[PDB]
Amino acid sequence: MMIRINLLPVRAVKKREMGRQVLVLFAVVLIGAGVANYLWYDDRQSELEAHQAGVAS
Amino acid sequence: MDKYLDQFVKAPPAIKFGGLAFVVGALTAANFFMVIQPTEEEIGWAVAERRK
Amino acid sequence: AKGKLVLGLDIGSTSIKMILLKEQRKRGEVIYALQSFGMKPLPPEAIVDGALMNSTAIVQAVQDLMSELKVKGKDVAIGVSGHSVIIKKIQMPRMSQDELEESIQWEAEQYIPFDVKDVNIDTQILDGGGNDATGQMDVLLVAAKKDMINDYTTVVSEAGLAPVVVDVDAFAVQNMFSVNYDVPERETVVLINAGASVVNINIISNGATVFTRDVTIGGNQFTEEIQKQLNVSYEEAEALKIGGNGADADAVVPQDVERVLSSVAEQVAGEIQRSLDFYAGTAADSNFSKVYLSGGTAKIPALFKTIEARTGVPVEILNPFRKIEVDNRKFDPAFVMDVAPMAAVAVGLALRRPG
Amino acid sequence: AKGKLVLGLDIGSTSIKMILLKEQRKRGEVIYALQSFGMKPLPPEAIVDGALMNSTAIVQAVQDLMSELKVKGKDVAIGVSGHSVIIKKIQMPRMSQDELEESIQWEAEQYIPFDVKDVNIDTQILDGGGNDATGQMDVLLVAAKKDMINDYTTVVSEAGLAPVVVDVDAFAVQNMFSVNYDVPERETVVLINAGASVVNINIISNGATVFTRDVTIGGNQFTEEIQKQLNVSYEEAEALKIGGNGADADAVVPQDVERVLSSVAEQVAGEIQRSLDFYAGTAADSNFSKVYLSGGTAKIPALFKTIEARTGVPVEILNPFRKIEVDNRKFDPAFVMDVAPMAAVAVGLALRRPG
Ligand SMILES: Nc1ncnc2c1ncn2[C@@H]1O[C@H](COP(=O)(O)OP(=O)(O)OP(=O)(O)O)[C@@H](O)[C@H]1O
Ligand SMILES: Nc1ncnc2c1ncn2[C@@H]1O[C@H](COP(=O)(O)OP(=O)(O)OP(=O)(O)O)[C@@H](O)[C@H]1O
Ligand SMILES: [Mg+2]
Ligand SMILES: [Mg+2]
Repeated sequence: MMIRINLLPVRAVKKREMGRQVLVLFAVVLIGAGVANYLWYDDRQSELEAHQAGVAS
Repeated sequence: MDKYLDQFVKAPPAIKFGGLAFVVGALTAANFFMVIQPTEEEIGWAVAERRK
Repeated sequence: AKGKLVLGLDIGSTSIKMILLKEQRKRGEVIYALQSFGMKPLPPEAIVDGALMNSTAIVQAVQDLMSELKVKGKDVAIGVSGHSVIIKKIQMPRMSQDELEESIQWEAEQYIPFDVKDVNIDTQILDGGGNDATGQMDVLLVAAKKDMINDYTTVVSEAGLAPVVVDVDAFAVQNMFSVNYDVPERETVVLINAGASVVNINIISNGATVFTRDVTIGGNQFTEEIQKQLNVSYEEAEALKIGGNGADADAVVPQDVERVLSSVAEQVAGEIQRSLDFYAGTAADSNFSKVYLSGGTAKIPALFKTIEARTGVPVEILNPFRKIEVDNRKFDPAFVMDVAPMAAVAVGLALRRPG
Repeated sequence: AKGKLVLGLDIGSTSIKMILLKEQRKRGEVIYALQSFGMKPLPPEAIVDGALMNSTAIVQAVQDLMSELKVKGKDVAIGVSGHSVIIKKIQMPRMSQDELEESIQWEAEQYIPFDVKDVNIDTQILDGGGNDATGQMDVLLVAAKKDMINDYTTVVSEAGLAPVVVDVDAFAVQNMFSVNYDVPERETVVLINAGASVVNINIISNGATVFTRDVTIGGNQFTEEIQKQLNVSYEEAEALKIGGNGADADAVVPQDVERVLSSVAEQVAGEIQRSLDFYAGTAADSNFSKVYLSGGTAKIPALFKTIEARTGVPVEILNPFRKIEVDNRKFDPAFVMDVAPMAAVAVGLALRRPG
C-alpha cells in the first residue's frame, strides 16, 4: 500500500516562506525607526537641560 | 490571475502577521510625531526664556 | 502531536463529506470505530479545475461539516483533486535518502509541465527493504502544482483545522479494502472510483499498487448529457439521473434517459477498455480476476453489470465500513451500506488519521 | 486575482462578439451557465493583416459590447488573429523549465521570420508527466510578432478591461467540445473553424490536439467573389451570400450565386484535401472518422454536405452551448443554436476565463 503526504510542499511552503520574510523586513524597519525615535529623544533631553540652565540664569 | 483574490479575500497567519505589522508601523509613526512635537514646543520655550 | 485527526472529502466536487473514526471502548476492549459522518452538497464556485477557488465559502462549509458532526477534533487529513495531481511511476537507483529525493525531483522535473513551483512526494512500489545499493529503485511520484495545496491549506486554516497529511484519492480509497486485498496476494484486482470530476483506476497485486490512471470522464458527464437533452438545470438533471434511473416505477424513463446517457456509457466503456489494454504489458496470454467500485457515479443503476460484461472482469460494489467497528445503536448498517461508495475515500484518509 | 473574467471575439474581423458565463445558482446548486452574449459587426479599419490598427475605434466598439451585455466584469481573456500567430510543433529534450524555455526560444528562433521582437509560448502535446530526463520532449510553439499583442493590449486597456489570457482561436474553439471529445479517446476527429479571415483545421485524438493548419481562404473570399461578379459593395454581397444562398425562395439565385462562388468552393475543397493529405503521415492504410464545423463561413448552405462528400469525412455542425447551463427563461435555445458556430470561440476562451 502507498502512503503519500502532500503536506508542506510548495505554494504552501514558499508562501509560508514569503510570509516569514515580509514579516522579518517589517521587524527590521520598525527596529530602525525605533532607534531613530530614540536618538531624537536624547538630543531633546539635552536641549531641555540646556534650556533649564538658561531659565535658572 | 485568480487564486490570489481568493487569497486576498481570505487570510490566516500571513495576514494576521501582516495586520500586526501595519499596526505597529502606524504606532511608530505616531510616537515619532509625538517626539517631534515636544521638540518644536521646546524650541518655543527656549525663545521665550531667552527673551526673559 | 497525537490526536486522532479527522477526514473530509475535500475534492468531492459534488459533495464535501467528513468522517470521524476513533477507538470505541466496549466491555474493556477497544478498536477503530465509526464515531460520526457528515455530508453536504458542495456549493460550486468553491472548486474550479481542481483548485480551491473560494477558500472562504469552502471554509464555512467545512465548519458546517464539523458542527453537523458534533466533533471536538480539529486536526485533519485531506486529499488533493485528481485533476490537480500528476501520479506516475519512475525508475531510479536507490541510495541515500537525500540523493533519492534530489534525483527524484530531477527526473520528475521532466515530468511536470509547470515550474517548481511544484509538490513532489514519492513512495516505493516495492519495499526498499529488498534491494542492494545502486540497484532496483522504483518510486511513484505524486506531483502537484503548489497552490492547489495552498488553497486547500487556507481552507483548512480558517475552518480551525490543522492538516497533517495531504494524501491522494486513488490510494486513500484503498485503505478500506487494503486488508481484504492483503489476504489474496498474487491476485490482480482493479479498483475503480467513479467520482463527479474524475474516474480513477488503480490496479494491484495484493494491496500493492501496480499502477493508476485518471480519466476526465465522470458522473458530471452523465448529468450534463441529461441536462443537454432536456434543457434542464444541473440539479434537476442530477436528480433525474439518481431517482430517475433507479426507481421501481422508472419503466418509462430508461428509454428517455438511457438514450441520453448512451453515448457516455459507450465512451466510458471505451476509456476503461483503453486503460486496461494499455496496462497489459507483460502477460500477453493471461486474463483478469476481480475488481471493485467506489464513488457515487458507480451507483448508476445496472452500471456494474454493464462494466462487468463489457470489460471482461467481475466488477462489484464493496462496503468500506467493514474495516471499522460500527455501533448498531448509533448507525443503521443499511444506510451506511447505501452511502458506502461515496464515503470510501471519506473513511480512507480517515484510517490514515489514527494511523 | 479571482474574478470570473470575460471573453470577446476580438479577431472576428467580421464581428466582435462577447460572452459572459459564470456560475448560476438554482435550488441551492450552481454550475457554469451563460449570463450574457453580445455581437456587433466589426467596423473595418480596426483590423488589417491581423493587427489591431485603430485601437481607439476598437476600444469604443468593445465598450458598446460591454454596455449591450450589461456586465459589471472588467477582466477579459481574448485571442490573437490566426494571421498574426505562427503555430507549429517542435521536438526537444525535456529538462528544467528554464532550460526548456530557453531551448524552445532557440529552436523557434529558426522558425520566426521576424526579430524577437516575438511572443513565445509553448505547451506539451503529451503530458510531460510521461517521460524521463533528456527524453521524449514535444512542445507546440505559439509565436506572435510582439505588437499584434501590443495593439490588442491597448484596445483592452482603454476599454477598461484587464487581460489575463491571450489565447489562440484554433484551440479556444475546442474548449466547448473538449468534453465531448474527451469521451472518445482513440478517435481521430477533425475540427474546422471557417471564419472570415482564415480557416483553421485542428485534428485530434480525443481532446489531444495532433496538429493545426491555417488556410488564408475564408468567407471573405465568397463575399469578394459575389462582389466581383455583380459589382456590389461588400455589405450587399455579404447579405446576398447569407440570405441569398439559404432562403426557401432562393430557387433562382443558386445559379447566379453558385456560379459565382463555384471557384471558391472547388479551391477550398482543394485546400482541405491538401492539408488532410499532408497530415496522413503514419497510417498509410487507414481512413478518417468524424469532424465538426465552427465559424460563420461554415453556415454557407449545403457546404457541410459538400465537405462531407468531398473530403470523405462526416462533417457536422455542433452546438457549443451544450457545455454550459442555459436558462430557458433568458435565452431561446433555437437562436442560441443558430448563432452557435459564430460564437464557438466566443464561449471558448470564456470557459477559459472562470477556469
Ligand atoms: N444513485 C445514483 N445514480 C447515479 N448517479 C449517482 C447516484 N448517486 C450519486 N450519483 C453521482 O455520483 C456523484 C457523486 O458521487 P461521489 O460523492 O462519490 O463523487 P465525489 O467523490 O463527490 O466526486 P469527485 O471525488 O470525483 O470530485 C454525483 O455526480 C452524482 O450525480
Ligand atoms: N448564413 C450564412 N451563410 C453564409 N455565410 C455566412 C452566414 N452567416 C455568416 N456567414 C459568414 O461567416 C463570416 C462570419 O462568421 P464568424 O463571425 O464565425 O467569423 P469570425 O470568427 O468573425 O471571422 P475570423 O475569426 O476568421 O476573423 C462572415 O464572413 C459571413 O459572411
Ligand atoms: Mg471522490
Ligand atoms: Mg472566429
